[PDB]
Amino acid sequence: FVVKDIHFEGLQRVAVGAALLSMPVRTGDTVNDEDISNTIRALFATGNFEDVRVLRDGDTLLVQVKERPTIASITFSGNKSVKDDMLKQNLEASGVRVGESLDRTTIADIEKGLEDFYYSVGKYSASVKAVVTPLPRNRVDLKLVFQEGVSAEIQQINIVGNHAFTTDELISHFQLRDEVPWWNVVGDRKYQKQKLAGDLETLRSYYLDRGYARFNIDSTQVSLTPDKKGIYVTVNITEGDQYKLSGVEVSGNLAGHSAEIEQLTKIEPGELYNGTKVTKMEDDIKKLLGRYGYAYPRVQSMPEINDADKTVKLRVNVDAGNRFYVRKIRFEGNDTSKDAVLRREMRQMEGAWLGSDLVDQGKERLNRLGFFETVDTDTQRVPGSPDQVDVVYKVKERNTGSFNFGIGYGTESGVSFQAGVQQDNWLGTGYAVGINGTKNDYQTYAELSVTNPYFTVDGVSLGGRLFYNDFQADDADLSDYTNKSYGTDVTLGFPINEYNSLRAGLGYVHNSLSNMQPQVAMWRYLYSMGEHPSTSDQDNSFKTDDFTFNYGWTYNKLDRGYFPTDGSRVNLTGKVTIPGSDNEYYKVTLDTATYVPIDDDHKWVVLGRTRWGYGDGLGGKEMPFYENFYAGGSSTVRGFQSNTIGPKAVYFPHQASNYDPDYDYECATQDGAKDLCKSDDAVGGNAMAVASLEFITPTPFISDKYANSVRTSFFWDMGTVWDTNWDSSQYSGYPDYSDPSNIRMSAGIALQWMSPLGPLVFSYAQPFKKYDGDKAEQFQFNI
Amino acid sequence: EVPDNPPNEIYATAQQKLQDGNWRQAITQLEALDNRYPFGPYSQQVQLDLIYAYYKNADLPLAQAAIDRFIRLNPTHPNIDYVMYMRGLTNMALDDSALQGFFGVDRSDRDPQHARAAFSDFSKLVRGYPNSQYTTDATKRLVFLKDRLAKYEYSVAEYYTERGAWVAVVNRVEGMLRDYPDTQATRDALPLMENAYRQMQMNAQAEKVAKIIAANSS
Amino acid sequence: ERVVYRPDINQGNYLTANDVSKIRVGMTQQQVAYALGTPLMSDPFGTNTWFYVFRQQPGHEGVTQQTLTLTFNSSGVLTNIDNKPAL
Amino acid sequence: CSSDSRYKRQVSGDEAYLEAAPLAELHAPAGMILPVTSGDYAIPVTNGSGAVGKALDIR
Amino acid sequence: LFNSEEDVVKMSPLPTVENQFTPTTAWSTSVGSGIGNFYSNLHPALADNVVYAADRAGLVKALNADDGKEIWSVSLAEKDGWFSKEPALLSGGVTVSGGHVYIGSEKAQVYALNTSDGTVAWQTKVAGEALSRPVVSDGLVLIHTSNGQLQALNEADGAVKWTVNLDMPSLSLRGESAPTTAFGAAVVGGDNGRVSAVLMEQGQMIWQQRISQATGSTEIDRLSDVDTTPVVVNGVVFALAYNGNLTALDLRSGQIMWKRELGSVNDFIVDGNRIYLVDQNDRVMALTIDGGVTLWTQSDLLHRLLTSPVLYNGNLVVGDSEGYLHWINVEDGRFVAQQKVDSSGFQTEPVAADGKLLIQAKDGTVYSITR
Repeated sequence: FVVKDIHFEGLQRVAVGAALLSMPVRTGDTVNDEDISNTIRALFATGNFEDVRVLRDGDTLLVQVKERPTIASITFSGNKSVKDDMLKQNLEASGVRVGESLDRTTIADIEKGLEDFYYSVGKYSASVKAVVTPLPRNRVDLKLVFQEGVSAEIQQINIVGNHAFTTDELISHFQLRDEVPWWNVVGDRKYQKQKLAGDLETLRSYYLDRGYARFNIDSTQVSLTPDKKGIYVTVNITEGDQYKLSGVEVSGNLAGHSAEIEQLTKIEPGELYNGTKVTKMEDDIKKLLGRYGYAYPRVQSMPEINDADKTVKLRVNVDAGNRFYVRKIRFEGNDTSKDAVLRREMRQMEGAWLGSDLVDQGKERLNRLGFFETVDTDTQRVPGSPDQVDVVYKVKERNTGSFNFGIGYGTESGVSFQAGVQQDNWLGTGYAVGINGTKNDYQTYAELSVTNPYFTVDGVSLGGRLFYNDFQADDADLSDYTNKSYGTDVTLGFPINEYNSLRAGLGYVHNSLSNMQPQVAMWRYLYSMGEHPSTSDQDNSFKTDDFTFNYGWTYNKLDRGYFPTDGSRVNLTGKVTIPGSDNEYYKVTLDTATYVPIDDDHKWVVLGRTRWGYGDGLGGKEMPFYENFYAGGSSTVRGFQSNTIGPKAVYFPHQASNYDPDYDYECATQDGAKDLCKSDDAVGGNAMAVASLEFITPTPFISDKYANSVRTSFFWDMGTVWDTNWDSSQYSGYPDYSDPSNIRMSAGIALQWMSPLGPLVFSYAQPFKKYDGDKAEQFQFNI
Repeated sequence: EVPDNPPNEIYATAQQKLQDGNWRQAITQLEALDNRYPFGPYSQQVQLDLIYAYYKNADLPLAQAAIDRFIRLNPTHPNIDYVMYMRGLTNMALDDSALQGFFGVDRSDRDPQHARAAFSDFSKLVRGYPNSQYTTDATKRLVFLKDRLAKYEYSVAEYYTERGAWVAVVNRVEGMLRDYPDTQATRDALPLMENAYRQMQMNAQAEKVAKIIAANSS
Repeated sequence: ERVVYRPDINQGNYLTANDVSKIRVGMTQQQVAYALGTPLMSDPFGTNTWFYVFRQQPGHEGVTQQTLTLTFNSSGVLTNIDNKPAL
Repeated sequence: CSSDSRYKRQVSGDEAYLEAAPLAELHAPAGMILPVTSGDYAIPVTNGSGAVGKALDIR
Repeated sequence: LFNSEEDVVKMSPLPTVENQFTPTTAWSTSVGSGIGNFYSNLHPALADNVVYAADRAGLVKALNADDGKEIWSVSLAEKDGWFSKEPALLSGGVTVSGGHVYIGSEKAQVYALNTSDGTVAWQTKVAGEALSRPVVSDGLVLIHTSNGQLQALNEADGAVKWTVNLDMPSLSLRGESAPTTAFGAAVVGGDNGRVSAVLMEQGQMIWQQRISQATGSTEIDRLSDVDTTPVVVNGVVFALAYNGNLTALDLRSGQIMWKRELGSVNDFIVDGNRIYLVDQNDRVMALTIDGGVTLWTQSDLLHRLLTSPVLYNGNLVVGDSEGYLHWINVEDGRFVAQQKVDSSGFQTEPVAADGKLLIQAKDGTVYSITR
């Protein structure tokens, strides 16, 4: 038989000739009867074929191929805890996908491997069902059906072969925690065998640091308990009969740094053996050779553990590289920002040896940038001389720009609005700008604030800030409050150390006032100014041009500038006036933000954020009352309303405010509530002491791809603001804030939502105890 | 959209939503063209239409995958002259993009990451298709591509001159030297290495560069 | 400059006193490269000339330098161990 | 609806690589000519014809 | 939590309740945290007219098997060590052989408790804790421990006759092998779905016989706990693999007389030719000794928490951890009696000894049961 025409029935995805080339007999080949049977099976090697019916019409082949080509979908059901993509990964493991050579032969092999995946989760009690369901003309859906009964969880740990160390402390070392009580509720549960291997070394290192240098685990027997959850485990170990680290005989290619190496091998010969201490001490040498240029710090040891005196003797074999490994460096991930601003955010120089710290310290400054997503690097040994290691600084950069809200009259009550936004290095050019301002009937505020943080290459921070507050509090655009204020702030950044940094500047504020309120803290300041207008009216004006002198200093050994987790940065700042200022005073402050890891894996970190401030007159004067200290609302004692926490002044007996309006803005005025009415708003003190203690809380229910830059945190919020210049005779029948004990109280949670134009901090705080004159909005939305 | 239909009905709506400007639909057409029929007769032209639907909808890595797809679907195709140019034209556009261009802010000292990728593909075009209609285009891209890498590498030799790692000056300048002779920025880097030499007391080696400056005065 | 604090500028790829002793006039580039490696700067258009220069700046004071140039012949056989100090 | 500012929103792009120009090439004297080109900085300069820049067709 | 964590599969609590011979308890003598909900092969026996009972974290009792009132009690809650007042922790059963109560404990340790008082007539630590109950026999304390070791200690002082390895597990493939003695050989099951015979003289392998599937590429469930123990009809060994595959096989050679590689069985008894058994779904069948000829079957027990079944009061008796006892028609499969005498329920082997039918429940402990 020799075929004149092969009949190729049933072809969708594979070609006709791709079938024909898969045929061992082509149209015109010498055809054998087993080759027809080989035409059956070698067509089945396409994998897209259900049936291949190679018949011949005498010799004329008719090959009725029935097909299982492209699987036109894959569907899932019953996998509540299990991602379908992980199951799709098992399909990717079993070589099947949407649009693939369908194989109904591997259905149970999928479901076994699904269960063997459901094994490797830490279950087995689960149903698995791949259902092959057809799709157009030969295509298919793979429907996946799951009835997940129960996982496996830490139940029991049997340790036999231990001779000293109590398994209760060992489970306390391990992550085999299996107790969350009902009235003593603590911790969590739920076994995984990948934790188990680390839990084996959590035993082992714990024996290694004790002296057990003959410690081995004999065997381990984890119970296949007849319940499809039960994980009991018998481990057999050989305790290790504690040894003494009793001498270091470090040698090798010590590169002439042997004495410095001997400082890293300053040991006690004879104390209980600690190979973990031995382990890190090698890495000190690897840092030491890393310090001295040697990026090949081959430092291996031999703990000659002497079992006759039950001791250890420490051979350490050392090899260094060469010094000048830092040949050049590369910088990557600055497709929108400047390269050289990152390069000047670095400490190791090319044309030098390896300073092992300086790449990291430069990366630490780049970690202290906070305009990044990732701080990492790639440190490529370029092959050649042992002075060729180039360093790709692979880094990723983060979001830019963030508007600040608080705007609104409905956009219907006149032309009145609020702005405010940041520029965030100005697109990575090198100019962080933050600008706000608001023009209403009640104000016209202007502000800009820009830095050239690298005005010179050291980090001279050319921080230019301006303002123009035409604050025009409206009763007739007069008679409530007038103050047009304007001026600048040019303040400069100073290198002090490489984590220490000074600030100093000067200030222009020309306030220009009219129709001034009767409340005493103004007037006690007004009389401290020596200016004594009439307080029964708001007829009173003030023109001042205070020329002050700014100063400050910053510490910097906290991690990040956008998502920190460990360390602190001290923010000392203050102001004082000059001979020539229109008021002689000062104002000093300090603000703290410590990051102390509760969990040192940083799923729980203490965030102690406190605020201090003090300012008074330099003598014969006072600090201005607008420089008094406030809290509440969005502050670190929140759940309040803004400027509600602090001292509370009283209007002097008052009349028309140059016509206080008919029963509006009552200020002991003629139009309602005359003759020593009181101001229950936080007029502020000359002393500030406010704080927030926040605690990093993990979010498990969120896709942690973006919840990793979401920081949810709990707090209590408490604080006191008061005036040391406060009177107890004109606030005798009023809130006295001469006392420091004016302590507010609040508590709650904040939610920093990571949005693509900056994170969004929204917080519900609840004022537990609120002192004199506090006013509250418990639900505050912030940036 | 557009399920297992006539492929030309998928293809007409593909060419229509291309000409509609519904590239996001035309992508979804040309996908559903090849989601059902990746064996269509214009399935390579689908990839030429996909990148056309990708690039006009600004989908450079989706174009770049379709560029890779056009290679993996047809590595012998003559319309790689589009696609290898498009491989550059993705990577020319994939490299840098910001709104600071109206202010004249240069992004040639930004990272030339896909510019280095477009340095390959535009050159792989004018190697692989040295005759194509895209070839006269891509060569002139490579003219600025080495010159974008000039002001990239010029920006750091200045920094090392500001740093004072004078070995790191001459490394960037010799890298500016040993790649592009055609840049004035290297001839402006010409005193810098020479100054770095003069700071390293290689005044004589700098005077070697000073006659190069004398030769590169014109 | 009325500022006494300056963050210190450093630069290696130099020779120590031990490094100059490893080589002498006659040794090839390789012989020097077996002794010293290859420097991070050589003579690009001239002969084999191996530039190993120290540089360091202290705070408010004058910058230190130890340039040690290894001028070979074209064969690389060492011809000149050109040490150059600061200033 | 936009004065000097291009209504019906869009995103910024680039074609200036063709729109650019080369600069001055080296002319270094004898003994002072290091080799000054590596890799595809040697441009495979081929001008088999066809349109350039925005004039170039797109299939 | 209450309306959120929900995802379960099938189970039957108690279908087919009967009381045709109305079952009772012969006495009730609840001991404490006895067998426990915890899975362990400590389980009672009945001998000497004494309910030698136990708590697995506390008191090891002895109770007069007339009323279960106390003969003695001691506590093997070990009071000191590196763990310092650890509980009783018993891995092997209450093997009361002679004047000792041999119990493999979860200290990998085997206490022989003197039956007169409960003093440890000897103790000896073994390689691994007792995966199977101590088959104290022929001077040997033959134990399949957790590591697949057959140890043999002296049953008079714990003098170790040997310790040989059995068919290994992969993680801990809890194939209760319970090393019997037949034809002068220490005949013993497996963990990998195998079975063997080793010598009763020194643990010298007569033959090792792989039967059927285990964990790894032909994997079986975490529920698989299958007692691979030989029930040797001396020429023909009847034993299980770890996936519960029934097998008639030789004792001299282990050559398979026949095997049910169709059985996936948990509990099994060979009652002449009436192989009564409990499958993975707690489903009951009566097979023959030629193969798998179903003499009768039962799904009245189906998806239960069954014990081993026992012929007592003319019926197949079996408890469950649901606290139900089940007198099964040995003619066919039906409940002839059902007794819920506990709710903590049963996983012990019911001890049809001293004329009684002794069970220790989990924590609603020791009951003697009759009809």
